[PDB]
Amino acid sequence: LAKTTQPISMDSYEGQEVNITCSHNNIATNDYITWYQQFPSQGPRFIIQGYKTKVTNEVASLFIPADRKSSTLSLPRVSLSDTAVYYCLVGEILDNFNKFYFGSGTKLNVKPNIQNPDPAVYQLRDSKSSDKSVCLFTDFDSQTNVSQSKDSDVYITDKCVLDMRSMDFKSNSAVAWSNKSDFACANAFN
Amino acid sequence: KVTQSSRYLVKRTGEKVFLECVQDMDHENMFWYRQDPGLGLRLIYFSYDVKMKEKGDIPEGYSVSREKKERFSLILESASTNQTSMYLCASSQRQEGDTQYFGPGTRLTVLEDLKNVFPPEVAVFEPSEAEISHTQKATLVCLATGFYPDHVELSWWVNGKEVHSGVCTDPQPLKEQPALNDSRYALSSRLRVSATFWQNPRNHFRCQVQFYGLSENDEWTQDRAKPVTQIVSAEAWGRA
Repeated sequence: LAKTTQPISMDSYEGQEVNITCSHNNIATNDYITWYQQFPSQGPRFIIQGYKTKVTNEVASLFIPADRKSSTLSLPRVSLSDTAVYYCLVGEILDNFNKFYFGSGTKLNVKPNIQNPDPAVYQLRDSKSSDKSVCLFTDFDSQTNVSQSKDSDVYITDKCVLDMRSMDFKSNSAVAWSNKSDFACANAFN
Repeated sequence: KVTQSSRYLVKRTGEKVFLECVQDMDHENMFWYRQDPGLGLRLIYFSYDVKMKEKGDIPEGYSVSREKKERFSLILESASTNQTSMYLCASSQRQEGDTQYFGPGTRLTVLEDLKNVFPPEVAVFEPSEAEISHTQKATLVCLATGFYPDHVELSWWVNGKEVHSGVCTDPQPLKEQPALNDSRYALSSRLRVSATFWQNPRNHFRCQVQFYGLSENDEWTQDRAKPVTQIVSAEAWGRA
């Protein structure tokens, strides 16, 4: 194989073209360029392979410059579900396959473009008894940062995107709670 | 189709552990990898045919067997906590070796002791009236708390059928005691429905948490219930 170098991570918005560049300057004559895609909680899957000429299929395009010392994976109009690790592999193939070195690849994040941001913090009571509650920060735009809790007794989750698909509606949220009653949802994400 | 024998495993330090990779595609090539934070996907061992084996990049602590074409066994002769990982196998045909088909993954957690294994407690938090009024939508929140190790799968069930639309579950759990090495975990999820759907008392909403814990062969001596593999849920009916 030839050693590949690619960015550790990348950010994007739903609907855009995503381009991931891989560097492989010691590529040899009988090497091919292969990319795999790994969705959360799954193993990687093969998505595209090339030699010297542009390749396009249902999942991606692969551009290969004349010197073959780098290549670019182009993902079309990305969806939230394209949040995944993308691996660039360079080496011999078919009957002459030896091994892959996956490394860490490129972690791609895909954010929703929120149509009508409507940020709000809500308080929710336990169905079993309103002894416990949680705070919900929801409907904010995707550039809004949600900070981790600096306090050991307060829990604040990362943001999560849900998709009400029949309504063509997506929304961001984060949840916060504490093992104390005095906890105010008002300052929780503040 | 590539099968792995288990989805989750809890094992003790010093125990002999087997993970099976099975395929019936008559593939010549089979592979075992592990996947860790910051370290990506690393090759442990592979096999180009029946009774063949070759060490990968990180073979230390592992062995394998390939007695039958369909099965590639990963063997941990004496499990250690550093072997806690996500294990992924794959296979490929000899003439298409570079096209590897991966199994679904096996989470193995090795513990020195089973003392600190805990199932989740589960609670459902009912939608805010302020959200209902302002948006005509209604977000239920579920918390799975106090579980150890990080072996849960959370799902939502509405009127007895699993739902996916309107759901988001945290990709990663939070540590309840971040400074403690064997801190128990918490995980949250949201299910968002139309307000009028929540307002129907005939609608049943369940947050269901599968925990992968102890089995019958694990000993248990504490007074509290043995933290076996189990399904723990919390629920709410709709309200007007």
